[PDB]
Amino acid sequence: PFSGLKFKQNSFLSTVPSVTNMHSMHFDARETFLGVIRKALEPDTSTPFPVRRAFDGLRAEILPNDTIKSAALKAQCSDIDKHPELKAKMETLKEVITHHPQKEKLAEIALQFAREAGLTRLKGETDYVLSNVLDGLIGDGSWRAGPAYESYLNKP
Amino acid sequence: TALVCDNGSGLVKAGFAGDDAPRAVFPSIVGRPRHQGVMVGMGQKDSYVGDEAQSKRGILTLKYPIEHGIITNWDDMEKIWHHTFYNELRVAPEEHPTLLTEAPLNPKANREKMTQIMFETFNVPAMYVAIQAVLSLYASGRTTGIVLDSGDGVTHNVPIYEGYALPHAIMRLDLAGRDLTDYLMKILTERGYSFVTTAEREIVRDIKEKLCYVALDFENEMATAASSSSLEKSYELPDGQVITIGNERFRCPETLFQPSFIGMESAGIHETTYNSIMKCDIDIRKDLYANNVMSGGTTMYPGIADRMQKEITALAPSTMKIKIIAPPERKYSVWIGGSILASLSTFQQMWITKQEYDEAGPSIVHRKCF
Amino acid sequence: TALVCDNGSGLVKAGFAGDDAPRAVFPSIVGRPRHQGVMVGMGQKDSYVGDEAQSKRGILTLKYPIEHGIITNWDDMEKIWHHTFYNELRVAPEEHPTLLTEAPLNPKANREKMTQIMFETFNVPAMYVAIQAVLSLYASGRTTGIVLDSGDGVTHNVPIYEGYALPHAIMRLDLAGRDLTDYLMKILTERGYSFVTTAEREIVRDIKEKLCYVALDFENEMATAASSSSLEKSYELPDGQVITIGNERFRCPETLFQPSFIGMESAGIHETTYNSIMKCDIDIRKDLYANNVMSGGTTMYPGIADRMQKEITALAPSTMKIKIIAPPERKYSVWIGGSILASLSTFQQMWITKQEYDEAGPSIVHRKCF
Amino acid sequence: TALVCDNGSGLVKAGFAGDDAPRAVFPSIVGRPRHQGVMVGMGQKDSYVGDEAQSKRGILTLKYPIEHGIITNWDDMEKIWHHTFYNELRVAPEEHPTLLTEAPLNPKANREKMTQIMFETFNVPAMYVAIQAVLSLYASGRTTGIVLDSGDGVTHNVPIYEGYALPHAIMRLDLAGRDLTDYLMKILTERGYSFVTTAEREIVRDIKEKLCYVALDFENEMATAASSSSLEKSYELPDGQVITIGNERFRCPETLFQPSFIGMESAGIHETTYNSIMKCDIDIRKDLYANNVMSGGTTMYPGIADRMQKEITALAPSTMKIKIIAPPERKYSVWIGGSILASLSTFQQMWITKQEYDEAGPSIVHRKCF
Ligand SMILES: Nc1ncnc2c1ncn2[C@@H]1O[C@H](COP(=O)(O)OP(=O)(O)O)[C@@H](O)[C@H]1O
Ligand SMILES: Nc1ncnc2c1ncn2[C@@H]1O[C@H](COP(=O)(O)OP(=O)(O)O)[C@@H](O)[C@H]1O
Ligand SMILES: Nc1ncnc2c1ncn2[C@@H]1O[C@H](COP(=O)(O)OP(=O)(O)O)[C@@H](O)[C@H]1O
Ligand SMILES: [Mg+2]
Ligand SMILES: [Mg+2]
Ligand SMILES: [Mg+2]
Repeated sequence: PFSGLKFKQNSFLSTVPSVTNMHSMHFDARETFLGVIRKALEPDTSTPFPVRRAFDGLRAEILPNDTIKSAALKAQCSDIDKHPELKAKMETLKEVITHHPQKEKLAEIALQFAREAGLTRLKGETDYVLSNVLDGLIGDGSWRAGPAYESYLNKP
Repeated sequence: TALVCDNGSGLVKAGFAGDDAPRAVFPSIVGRPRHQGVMVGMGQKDSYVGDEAQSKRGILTLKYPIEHGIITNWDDMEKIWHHTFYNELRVAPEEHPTLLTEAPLNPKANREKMTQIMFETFNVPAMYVAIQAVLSLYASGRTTGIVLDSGDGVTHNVPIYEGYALPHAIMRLDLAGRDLTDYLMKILTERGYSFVTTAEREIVRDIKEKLCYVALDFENEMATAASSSSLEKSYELPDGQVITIGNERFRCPETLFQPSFIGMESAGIHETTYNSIMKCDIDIRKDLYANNVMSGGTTMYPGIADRMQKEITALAPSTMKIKIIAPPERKYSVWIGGSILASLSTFQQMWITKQEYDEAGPSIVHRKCF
Repeated sequence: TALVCDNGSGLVKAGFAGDDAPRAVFPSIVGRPRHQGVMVGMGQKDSYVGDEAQSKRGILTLKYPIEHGIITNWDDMEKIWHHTFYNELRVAPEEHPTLLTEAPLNPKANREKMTQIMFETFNVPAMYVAIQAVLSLYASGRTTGIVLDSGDGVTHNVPIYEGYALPHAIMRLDLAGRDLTDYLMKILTERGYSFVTTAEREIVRDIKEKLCYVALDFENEMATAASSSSLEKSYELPDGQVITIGNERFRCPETLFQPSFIGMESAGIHETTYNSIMKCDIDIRKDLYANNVMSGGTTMYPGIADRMQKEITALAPSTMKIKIIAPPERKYSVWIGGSILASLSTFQQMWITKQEYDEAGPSIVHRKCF
Repeated sequence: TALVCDNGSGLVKAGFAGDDAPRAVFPSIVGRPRHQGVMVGMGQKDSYVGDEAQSKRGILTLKYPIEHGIITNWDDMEKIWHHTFYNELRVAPEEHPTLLTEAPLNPKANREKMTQIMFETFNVPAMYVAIQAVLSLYASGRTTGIVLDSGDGVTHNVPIYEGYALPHAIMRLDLAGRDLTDYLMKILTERGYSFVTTAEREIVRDIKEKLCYVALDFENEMATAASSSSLEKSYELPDGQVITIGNERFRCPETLFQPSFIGMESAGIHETTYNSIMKCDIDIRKDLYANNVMSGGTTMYPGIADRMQKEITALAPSTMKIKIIAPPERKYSVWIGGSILASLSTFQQMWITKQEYDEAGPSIVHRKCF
C-alpha cells in the first residue's frame, strides 16, 4: 500500500514522557502514547511526495492531533462493525506499524506505558484504535494479559 | 488585515500588518510536565506553550519545535501557531492573510509543510513565506545592502543590490544564539556552575542576554580579565544564589567570530560577511561595504557593531568605507519589514491564495515565494 | 619513578608508574567519631582515613572529600593524600613526580588547587593532571575510540580519534555509582530494609556491588521478577540479619539508562554516548561506533556491556558496527593508563616542574594539562 | 627516464614517461589537524598530504593548494610535490627530467614559480611546462581538433589544426568540478542534507562522482523527476546515514551548460566550444566540428558527450558533422599525452635544462614553453 515510505529514526524518542510523569494521577496514557506513535510514524522527508500525502492522510485520520477529533474517532470505533472504511484504514495502518524499522523500540515504549501508566489496564476491552496499534507493535497480542506486578505482601 | 508571524527559532513575533511593533512576543517553546501527580484537578493540562511554559519552567521539560531555523516537531509547531492566533492575537486565522518568514537555504519540505498547515489546519485565506534577511532591508528602508540576520537558530547574510538578491552569494551558518547559550553553560562549569536541565538552559540564556558582550580586541580583553577583576559581574539565580562571571562574559559572544570555540570549522560572521561580499559582482561591492545591516537578537550584544566594523575593515581594501547599520529595533527588524511588506498595495498580488493552493498544492510556495 | 594517583570520587588508586596494578586501593573517606569514647587511652585520633575508617565505620561519620569528581573538603583531601603517600605507598613525595587525574569539565579551581597542594604541602618535584577518559584509552592501548568512564561521582564521554580529542563532543553526566547507591537505599525501603540513614550507606554499596546487575530487557526482567521470584537473592548484613532483594537488583542499575527514577532530566548513558558520537565529525563516527571503551567501577555491572551494545545499536544506523570494549580490568583502566603515560619517554617533558610552578603559579596547570 | 606530473586543481597524476597510466594518483590536498591533543607517543604529524589526508579527513582541515588552475599556496604545493617524488614515485628528482602541465591563460608568475621551485628546491636536471589541452591531443593521437579539458579547477577550449594552435581562439572558464561540488552542496540543503566542513565537501564530491549525470533534455528530466521517483538514488554516508537524491543528480552537472545556476554571467561549455570554433578560420571549422575531444574528470558525467553533441549540433549549421570524441580514459588523457610527449626523441632538445635556467632565470619558461 505504501511503498517507499521511510521514517526518520529516533524522531519519537523526544516525545516519550518521563516515567515519573507516567505515574501522574491525571496522566492520559492513551493520548500520550498515541502521540509517540504518531510522531514515530511521521514520514521522512526523503519519502516521495505522493506517498507522503497519501500516508499523512491515513495517520491524520487514525492518529489526529486534536483531542476532539481523537475522541470522535474513539467513539466511532466503538461500533467499528458499521464502519468498514475505518476497518480498512486501521488494518492498513497496522500493516505499516508492524513493518516500522524501529518496531522493537516502539514495543519497549508501549510496554513501559502499560507497566507505568496503565495503558492496557482495560486488557481485552481496549478500544479498537489502541488495540490495533499495540497488535502492530506486539504481534502475538500477549499485552491483553496486563503487566505482571510484584505483589509485595506475603512474600517468602 | 494581514497577520505577520515571524516564527523564529527562539521567539515567536506576531502581530498585524501596518503596526510598528509585534503585538505578541513569547518564547517558541512547548513544555510538558516531567514530575508526578499528585493533586486532583492540577494536572489535566498536558503541554504548555510560550510564556506559560516559561513560568512553569521548573516542573516542565522545555522543547523548541524549531531548531536551526528548521521546524523539527510539527505537532508542537501547530500548538505554537494555535497559541499565537487564538490566545495571543485573539483572531480567526480564516479571516486574515498570514505572512510568515524563514531563513534562506532551508529544506523545501519546511516551506511545503508550513504552507500545508496554514491552508488545511487554519484555513487561512492566503499566505506568504518571505526570507528574513530580505524583510530586514524593508525595515531599514534601504533597497541595497548586505543583511546579517542572526537569531536563535541560524545566522545568515543575504546581499541585495538595487532590490536584486544574489542567491549564489547567500551564506548560512548553524551558529546562533542557542549555540552561544550552550557554549556559555559549558564554560560556566569552569567556575563550578552546573546548568544541565532545559529549565536551567533558559536561565543561562538570561545570563547571556544580560551580561555577555563582544570585546573589541579579544586577546587584550582576556589579558585584562586575567590581570584584574574589573570585568566580573554578578547575577542572581531564581533561587537567590549569586553567580559571578569574568571572561565568560565576552568569551561566549566570541564564538560568533571564532566558531572553532565550539568545534565548528566555519569562519566567523565577520569573515562570512566579507566572503559573501567577495562573491558579489565587483561593481556592487562598494555599496555593500557601506550597507551592512544587522538584525536579530544575536546581534544585540554590546560592541558587536564595533567589532564587525573593525573586523571587516581589516579584510576589505583600505580605500573602502565599511559601515555597520545596527538599528535599536534590530531584534524586531524582520517583523517590522514583514509588516511593511504585507501592507504594501503592490504586494497584494503576491499572496498565495487558497484557490491557488487547491489547484497546485503545497508546491505552489516554491513558485510564488523567494 | 613517578607516582600515579587516581583520586576518584569513591576509591583512591595509587601506585608507581610502570606497575600493572595500583599498590593501594582504599576508600576515599574520612571518618570522625560520633559517640563519647569513653575509655582512657582510646579514641585519641580525631579522624580515620580509608580502610581504617571503613573498619571503624560503626562509630564514625563517614564523609567523602570528593563529590561528583569535585573536591569539596580540601582539608580532608589533604588527609587522604597524606595517607596515600606516607601510609600506603610509604614514599617521600619530594622525590617522585606525581600524576593526578580528574574528570573533564571540572571547575578550573579544582585542578588549580590540586597543583598548589602538591607543590607546596607535599613539595613534589613535578606533577601532571590527566583526564581520566584519556588514560583509559592508554590502558586499552588504542588511539581511537569513545571512552565511557563511570566511577563513583561522574560519568563522562570523551571521543578520541587518532589521538585527537574533540572537546566540544565531551559529555559529562553527574550520575554515577554514588547516585545509584542512594537510589538503592531509597527503593530498599519498599521492603522493610530501612537503612534510610547515613550510617549504613556503605553496606548498601556492598549490596549493590554484590547483587545488582543490568537487565538486557528491563520489561522482561520486571515481568519475570513479578511472576517467578527466581531472581530473588539474599544478602547477610554485618548484624547477621538477612535481606532478600528481588527486582531492586536490576532497577538500581537501570537508572543509568533511564536517569529518571531519581528525577534527572538527562538521557541515559547509551543516548549520551550516541549523542557524543553524533556531535563528532561524520567521518570518524564509524570508528567511534566500533571502539566504545568502558571504564570505571560503575561499568562493572554484569550485563551492562550487553545492554550498551543493544541500546546503541538501536540508535545508530543498522549498517554501523557497534562494539563495546569492556576489559576485565576496566575498574583500574584509568590507573593503568596513567601508569603507561607516566612511564613514556616522550612524556618526560610534559611534567609541570616545581620551577615552572613558582614561576607561574597554579595557573600553569591550565597551559600544560588538557 | 622522465617524470610526468599532471598536478591539476583536484588530483595529482604522476608517473614515468612512456608508461600507459600514471603510477601515483592521489588528491591534491594538504590536511592539518583542527582538534586538540591529546595522546603522547602517537604517530602524529603537523600536516598530511594526499591519500593520508583523505583517510584522516575526519579530524583535519583540508586545503587545496591549487584553485582554478592557479597555485595559491606555494608552501603546500611544495610538500605536495615532495610527497609525489619521494613518497609516491620513490625517485630522486635530481636525475629525472620532469614534465609539468598547466591550463592556458594562467598567470605567468605561476609558470615562473613552478620553474623556480623545480630547479632550486628539487634540483631537477631539466623540466618543461606543457598545456593540458595540447597533451590531450597527443593522447588521442590526433594533430587536429578542439579540446575541451575540464578538471577540478578550470574548463578551457584549445582549437588545434595540423598541430597549429589558434591562441586568440583559446577559451577558459573558471567553472569546473569544484564549482559543481559546491553547487551540489548548496542544492542538497533543499532536502535537509547539510555539508559545511571541508571533510564533508569530499563526501559531496563522491556523491557527485558516482550519482550525477547530464540530462539530454533538462526540462524533460525535470518534469520526469517531478512526476515520479524513478530518477531518485540513495547514497550511504560514512556514518551509515542514507541520503536520497533526485533531480539534484542532473541539476548539478547542468551548471556546465547553464552557468547562471551559480550566478556566473557566462556561456555554457557547449557555447564556449562553439564560440571558440567560430573564432577560428572558416576553412578549419569543418575539421574542428568533427574532432571535439573531451578530457578531464569533469567530462566523465554519463550523457555529457551526447548532450554536447546535441547542443553544438543545434548551434552549428545543419550540414556540419559534429563528433564528440570522449575516450574512456579521458580522465587520464592529459597525463597520457604528457607521457607520450616526454618519450618522443624529437622532444628531448626542448627541455629547459639547468644550464639554461641559471643563465636566463625563471623567465626562460616563457620562451621555451608555450
Ligand atoms: N540583548 C541581548 N543580548 C544578547 N543576546 C540576545 C539579546 N536579546 C536576545 N538575544 C538572543 O537572541 C536570540 C533571539 O533572537 P531572535 O531574533 O528572536 O531569534 P528568532 O528570530 O530565531 O527568535 C535568543 O537566543 C537570545 O539568546
Ligand atoms: N563489581 C561492581 N559492580 C557494580 N558496581 C561496582 C563494582 N565495583 C565497583 N562498583 C562501583 O563503582 C564505584 C567506584 O568506581 P571507581 O572507578 O573506583 O570510581 P572512582 O574512580 O570515582 O573511585 C563505587 O561507587 C562502586 O559502587
Ligand atoms: N566519474 C566522474 N563523474 C563525475 N565527475 C568526476 C568523475 N571523476 C572525477 N570527477 C571530477 O573531476 C575532478 C577531477 O578531474 P581531473 O581531470 O583529475 O582534474 P585535475 O586535472 O584538476 O586533477 C574532480 O573534481 C571530480 O569531482
Ligand atoms: Mg529572527
Ligand atoms: Mg575513576
Ligand atoms: Mg585535468
